[PDB]
Amino acid sequence: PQGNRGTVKVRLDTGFRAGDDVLVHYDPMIAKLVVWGDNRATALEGLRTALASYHIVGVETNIDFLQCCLSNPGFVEGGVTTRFIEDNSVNLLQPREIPNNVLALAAVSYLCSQRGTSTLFWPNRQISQGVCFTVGGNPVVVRVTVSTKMCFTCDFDSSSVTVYVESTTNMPDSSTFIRVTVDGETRFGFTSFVTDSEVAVALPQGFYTLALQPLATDFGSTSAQA
Amino acid sequence: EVYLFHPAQYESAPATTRPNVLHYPAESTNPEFKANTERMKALTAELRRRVQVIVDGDSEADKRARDRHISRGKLLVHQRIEKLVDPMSPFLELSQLAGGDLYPGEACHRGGILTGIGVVHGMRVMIVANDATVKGGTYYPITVKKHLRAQRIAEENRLPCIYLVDSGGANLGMQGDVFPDEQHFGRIFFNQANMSAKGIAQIATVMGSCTAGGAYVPAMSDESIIVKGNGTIFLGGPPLVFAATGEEVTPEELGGADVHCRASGVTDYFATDDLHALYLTRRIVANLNRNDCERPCRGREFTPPLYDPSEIGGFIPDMGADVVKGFDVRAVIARLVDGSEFDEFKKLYGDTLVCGFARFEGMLVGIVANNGILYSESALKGAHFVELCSHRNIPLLFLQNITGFMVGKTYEEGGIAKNGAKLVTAVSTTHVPKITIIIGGSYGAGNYGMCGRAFGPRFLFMWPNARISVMGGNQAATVLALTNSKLRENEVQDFKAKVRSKYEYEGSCYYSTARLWDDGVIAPEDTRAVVVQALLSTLSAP
Amino acid sequence: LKGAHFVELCSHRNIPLLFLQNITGFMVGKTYEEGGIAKNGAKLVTAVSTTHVPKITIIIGGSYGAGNYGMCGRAFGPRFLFMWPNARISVMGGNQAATVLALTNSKLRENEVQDFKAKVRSKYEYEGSCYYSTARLWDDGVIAPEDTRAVVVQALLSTLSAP
Amino acid sequence: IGVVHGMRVMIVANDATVKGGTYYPITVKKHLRAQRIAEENRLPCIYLVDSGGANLGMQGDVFPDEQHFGRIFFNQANMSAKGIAQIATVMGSCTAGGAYVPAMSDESIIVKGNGTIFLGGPPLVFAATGEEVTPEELGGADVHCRASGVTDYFATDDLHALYLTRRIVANLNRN
Amino acid sequence: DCERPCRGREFTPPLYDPSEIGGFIPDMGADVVKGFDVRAVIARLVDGSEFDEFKKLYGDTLVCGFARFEGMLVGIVANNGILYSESA
Amino acid sequence: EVYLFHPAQYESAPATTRPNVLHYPAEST
Ligand SMILES: *C(=O)CCCC[C@@H]1SC[C@@H]2NC(=O)N[C@@H]21
Ligand SMILES: *C(=O)CCCC[C@@H]1SC[C@@H]2NC(=O)N[C@@H]21
Repeated sequence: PQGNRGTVKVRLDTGFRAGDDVLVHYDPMIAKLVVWGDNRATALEGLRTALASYHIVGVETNIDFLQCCLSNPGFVEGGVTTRFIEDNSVNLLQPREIPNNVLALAAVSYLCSQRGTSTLFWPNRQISQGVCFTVGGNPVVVRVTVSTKMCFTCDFDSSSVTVYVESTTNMPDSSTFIRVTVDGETRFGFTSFVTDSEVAVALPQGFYTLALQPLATDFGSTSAQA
Repeated sequence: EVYLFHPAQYESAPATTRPNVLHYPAESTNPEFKANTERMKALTAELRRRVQVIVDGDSEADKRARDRHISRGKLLVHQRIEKLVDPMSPFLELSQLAGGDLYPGEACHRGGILTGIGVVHGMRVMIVANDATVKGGTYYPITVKKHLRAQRIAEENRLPCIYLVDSGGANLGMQGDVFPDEQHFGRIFFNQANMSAKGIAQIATVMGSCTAGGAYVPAMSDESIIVKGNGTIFLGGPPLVFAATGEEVTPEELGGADVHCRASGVTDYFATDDLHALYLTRRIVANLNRNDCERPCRGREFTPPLYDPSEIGGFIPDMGADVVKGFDVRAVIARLVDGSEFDEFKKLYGDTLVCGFARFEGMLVGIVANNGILYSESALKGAHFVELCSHRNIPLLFLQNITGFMVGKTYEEGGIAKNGAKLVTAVSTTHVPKITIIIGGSYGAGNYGMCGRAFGPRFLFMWPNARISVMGGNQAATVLALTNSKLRENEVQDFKAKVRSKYEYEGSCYYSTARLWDDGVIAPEDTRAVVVQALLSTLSAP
Repeated sequence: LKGAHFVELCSHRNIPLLFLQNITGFMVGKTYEEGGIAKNGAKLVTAVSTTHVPKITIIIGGSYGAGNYGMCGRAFGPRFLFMWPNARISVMGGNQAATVLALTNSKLRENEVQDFKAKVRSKYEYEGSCYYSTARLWDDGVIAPEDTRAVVVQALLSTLSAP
Repeated sequence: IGVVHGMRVMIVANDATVKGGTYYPITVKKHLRAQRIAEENRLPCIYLVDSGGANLGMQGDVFPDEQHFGRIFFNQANMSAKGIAQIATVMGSCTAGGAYVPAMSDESIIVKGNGTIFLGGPPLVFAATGEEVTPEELGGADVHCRASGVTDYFATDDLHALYLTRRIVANLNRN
Repeated sequence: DCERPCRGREFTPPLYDPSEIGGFIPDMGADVVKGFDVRAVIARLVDGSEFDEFKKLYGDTLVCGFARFEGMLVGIVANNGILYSESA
Repeated sequence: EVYLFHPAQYESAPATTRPNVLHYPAEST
């Protein structure tokens, strides 16, 4: 959200719109986001909030790196040396953890994207589905059993997550707003964007993008001999 | 003050005042209601447990067979169904519990074959997949019967057929009941050829082996797919060729994918694995030049039932009892049709056969349900209603809970046989789709009057409490005891108990299901859903 | 291929078909499967199944396996089907069944080979006899060879009122 | 020609305030013309029946001919055979020949108080057997809706009858 | 106007430029005529360059398959060499 | 690790991975 907010002023300057393709080795900068407050701490908090709300799907970015830099104690202390990036490389390049709730919600969102108006019904059975993501190069697989009441159960190692989808709404920006009840006691709404390669969820916890397991390029390859 | 309103106001009114809305609230505090609910819950739990043990396997032999199947790079039959159909779509598996306790010493899960109606590229198709983990996929008599039933449904509904073939062939132990007859293994090829002649597409995907007669399945299909490693097609197997010519050949070099895809020309698509085979099957389905819909009208402005189906079992009494209580079938109808709306046809004439109009997800359906003993008036009413629906091309839904007709000199003199014959003729000679569900008991000629299995309904399902027999168990016991004059007074109770036990055993839902007498057992709360799917399957019929 | 072409030729002319079955399966071997024998058998089966002319079949010899299917068996809707008293119908020949079952069954010991073959041959002879088939409505009766012509004529006349 | 549930139908209603609804020759001619239009346009027919019957004063011009009172039943049967729905609502009386109108329809409605259907009226039954019966106990809604089976829908009043007629029209499986 | 009001115009143009089709076409008038793959032509004519080949390994000189032109399904039979019995 | 995807994923895939797409780039040099 750009403009004059409650306590800070946010200004975003970009040369790209939704649907544009950024070509490598030509102007790598996606955008510049400036936040003005009354004190440095307030400006940093506003920048953190604005970066948390900047949702980009399709191109890898350094939003997590910027969040790590902003939350670094050395940066928040005051002025830092030029080699600061080289000084806290291990700390700033820390991997971002993905809880099982995010995996379950992403799988449910992907399945809802697959579903049109058809009813999930198998007599005397729960419909079985599977969604494969890549987490750190690891091919994680989420097995989901879905009932006719639009209630998904996703299975992880010694873990089960129950997600009841109350309603869905297709936003004009090719995205979907989904109201869910996680387990039986956590009701909230979120926004999901499903491509052919990744699933993005804007949860109250933040913004996550999970890459689907890439398809093989030699699927059904019969080169006359082996 | 008199005639102030307009009838359209009553037509569009809240459920409290709309006059064609059935009001049957559950008496949840009634002890009989709780007992009925507990019985229905136990029956449905048993049904789900049996289906689950079929899917997951129970014995260690099943585990070993599944391990062998997986180690060959093969998908399980239900997994093949899941990955062949559209990812989030319904699948109407028909004979889930076929072959249950049918052949002693064999756990013929699903009858060795899975048949269902799926959705591929938005088109409803009939899928028939062999289960290689059941005696190597060999065809039992029940397997042939189930395959023929699937072919019959597909032909009468013009559903394209997909055969996922992995089968050793007919089992030689029971070849007398498998090979020679009209309704035997060759009828599969007869049906396949006749369906292909009628423009109904036949697709075969050879995921495994097909030997001798089974080899006709890929060859007689419009398009066929064979998997490289596991796909073999030959009329004569390696044992036969060795016993004949004294030559040793592996199945791969005899009828493998290379020979049938590069030289023989029997197969049309070369599949590297099961996933590629299913992809090629979907690609074949995609290129059937079948129009999406004859009429683009949707008509999906429907309202769900106003009462929860989950309490239907509260109204269902114990069918197996010395004296069977009666209930109003409308309480069931109120929990199955759109908005619980029901226009009754002759509310005051039949009084034991409820005939009316309703809608399932916007689809208009005529409902004929039993509500007591059939009389001449009830049979006449049913025949007239069936004729009325036939003249309007309205599909018929029969809800069977019938214990025969009314007996007596007066009723026979009034021509009850003639009126029952009128009802039977009306049911038999109609051309509209017919769906029948056994909610109670189907006994004797009354079954015939209510669109039984012999009268060609599109689908027939039984609730777990249902019983089907030539006559009721108590009626059978009483009549057999009275007729048998040889029986001594000292041996009356034992004889009645024995005949009652036999009729209970042979009339149960599972006994009927294992013999393909119905198209599966479904829970009452799922009934509406099932009906909808069945109705949709009939939309492509001519 | 010849049978399929002939059946098509008769179907195009509304000429009724008469099948005389004495069949012991197809030719086995790598060369014959590579040549597409299954495809040609399928062509014959399709031609027999999809024709509309009246069909009458008589089992004069043996009807074994898929060859039966190619020769208008019971499953392919002939108007009438009769068997001679010497006829045998089975999924496979008795000698063929004995040999194949003995070769496949590796559990069977060498000491118990002749008894197993004799038992399976006796079972196939019993279940393949004309009377066994007739008692189960697998055919429309057993007729003597010398009456065959007469029977055919009657059957043909019965089809003259067909639409 | 009216519109019920968005479908065009042909409505034929007797006027009981014109000589008790008795059929003049012009009445028969107009009824036949309505039936002809409905049949050639495949419009479902709704007959709101309240008529004493053919008037005996001009029976020569009403009863016997091709284009006479029996042609109504001929047209009704032939339209029913062609799939064109015939609906009858007995708001009043139908005597003798008119009694065929509810009986030959695909679906029929009779109003409780005022609906009576009989081939022979109370005067005829008294002149024949010497018995006195009221029209209600002879051919009322109860006898024809609970025992006889001639009628299919029991209507409490005119408004309920019209509602049931609309319900019948709603369930014609016409695209 | 139309027997069926369905449109079905959700098609994708060919992924390769037709303007280079001539690059694949050899000189037909020559002492020895070179051979080319007709699929390279098909890829520049059908929707999304998609083509479901019917018997990819049997004919090998007659390419038979399914494709779409602006959403209209069409069966394509193209020559790819000398006709044999298998190709016919 | 074996049979992880669904065939519809390959059906709706970019041109690089969609298996029924003919790939005949021009050898312009
Ligand atoms: C005892 O169980 C036998 C009583 C008779 C059973 C009744 S008679 C009327 C119904 N018709 C029929 O066939 N059985 C029912
Ligand atoms: C011994 O009886 C077995 C020899 C093989 C029988 C032959 S091989 C060729 C024919 N086809 C067939 O099925 N059986 C016959």
